[PDB]
Amino acid sequence: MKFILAEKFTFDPLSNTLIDKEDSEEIIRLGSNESRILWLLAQRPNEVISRNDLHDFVWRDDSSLTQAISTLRKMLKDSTKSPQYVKTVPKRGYQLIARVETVE
Amino acid sequence: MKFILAEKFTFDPLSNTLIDKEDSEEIIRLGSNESRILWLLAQRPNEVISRNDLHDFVWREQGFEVDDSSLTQAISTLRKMLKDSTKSPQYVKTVPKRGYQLIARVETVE
Amino acid sequence: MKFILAEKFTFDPLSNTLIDKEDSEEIIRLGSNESRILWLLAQRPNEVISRNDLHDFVWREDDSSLTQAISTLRKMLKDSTKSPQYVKTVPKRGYQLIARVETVE
Amino acid sequence: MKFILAEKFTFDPLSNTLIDKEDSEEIIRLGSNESRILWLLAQRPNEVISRNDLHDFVWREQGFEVDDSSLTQAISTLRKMLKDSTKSPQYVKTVPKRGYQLIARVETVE
DNA sequence: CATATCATTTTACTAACTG
DNA sequence: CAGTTAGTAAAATGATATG
Ligand SMILES: [N+]
Ligand SMILES: [N+]
Repeated sequence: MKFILAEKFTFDPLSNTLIDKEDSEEIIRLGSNESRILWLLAQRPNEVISRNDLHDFVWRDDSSLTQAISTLRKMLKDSTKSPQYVKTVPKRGYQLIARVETVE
Repeated sequence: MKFILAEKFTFDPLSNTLIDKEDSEEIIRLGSNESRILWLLAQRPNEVISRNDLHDFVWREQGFEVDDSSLTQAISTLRKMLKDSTKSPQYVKTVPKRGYQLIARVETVE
Repeated sequence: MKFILAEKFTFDPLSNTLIDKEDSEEIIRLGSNESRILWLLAQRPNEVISRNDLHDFVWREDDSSLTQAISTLRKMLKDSTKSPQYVKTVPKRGYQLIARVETVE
Repeated sequence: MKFILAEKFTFDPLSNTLIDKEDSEEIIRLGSNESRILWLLAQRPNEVISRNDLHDFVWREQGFEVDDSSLTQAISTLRKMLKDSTKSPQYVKTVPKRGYQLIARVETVE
């Protein structure tokens, strides 16, 4: 499956890649951790996903989630101050607030 | 579920956001506490909701333990975000010994 | 002894009175508590005076009685709580008279 | 007495105030913690002052008990009030594991 | 006494630094 | 990068102000 995020990125969680519409010939290569976080977020779009859920989907020391979110925001060129993709929900987890569409 | 408050704010408790028709481009970012207070008030529009009911819905139901005064501080922050005058409220009225009351018009979208 | 506060008020702690130069014919009459608070602040100009000192100069050896008297005094001085010109609050330490203070006579 | 910092701010630690010569009418009001940090930094200008020294001067000597994190939060607020860039500081420099350092020019008035 | 606002402290999440 | 240290945002709480 692929996802369209905020009318901008095509995300393929199986190949761990992002493609920016504005730079269609450049493959953005996600680390496995960041790809799995974005996939779980996209599977439950606009839902707040607990740090526990995100954590358990990647690993079996909760600082690793925070760093993986920072890297993902960088690859998405998302602002921490003013997020357009991944929003932090203090004491609750993270929330994918971009428009999310599935293709194929 | 979305709410329209006083014919002015679009409230989304699932995103903790307020959009003011004056500046439809600027999102207003609500903290979870203020959003959950506004949500309970909007679910019971124009009813006086006890401090106890608000404390349980906002904090206890989330597994959070806080003193009573957290509600007062959060009400104060919420009024500031709504630019509601404490002396002459258009949105959130205090009823001493009884709680708080959303007196703005409330409509549900979905 | 009289004090001149911020080039504006003449303060007589002995008669518990304030006179505003902009309204020189009106006597502002202070309650004894507020007058003693102002007097002690004026005796230690621009010093932070502890809540304990202010309280003890007025009342017997609550606490909100000091807070209420400061509020009353700021109203008589037409002082802004948000932007003080006369009596400034020093959180966890007390209050501080920041107006220029002069003794006359 | 007072301090002139970086040829820009007049700092009075007895009044917890900053005056920016660019807006000589606008007093910048410092909290007591931020003012006591700046005061100790200015007493030892361009020296690296340990977190312990700062913690003792700002809180312990005043009779206040706080965690170490209070100093970091207070430094952050102080830099905001000075409009100091954390990435490229003009006023307060962090020296990891050693403390903080006032690198602005410091003069004593009177 | 109850509530409101401001300040301080602490916690939650984020970024920088060094073997 | 790994864990330690520091920075910023948010929450909780304490202090002071008002009704
Ligand atoms: N006492
Ligand atoms: N502080």
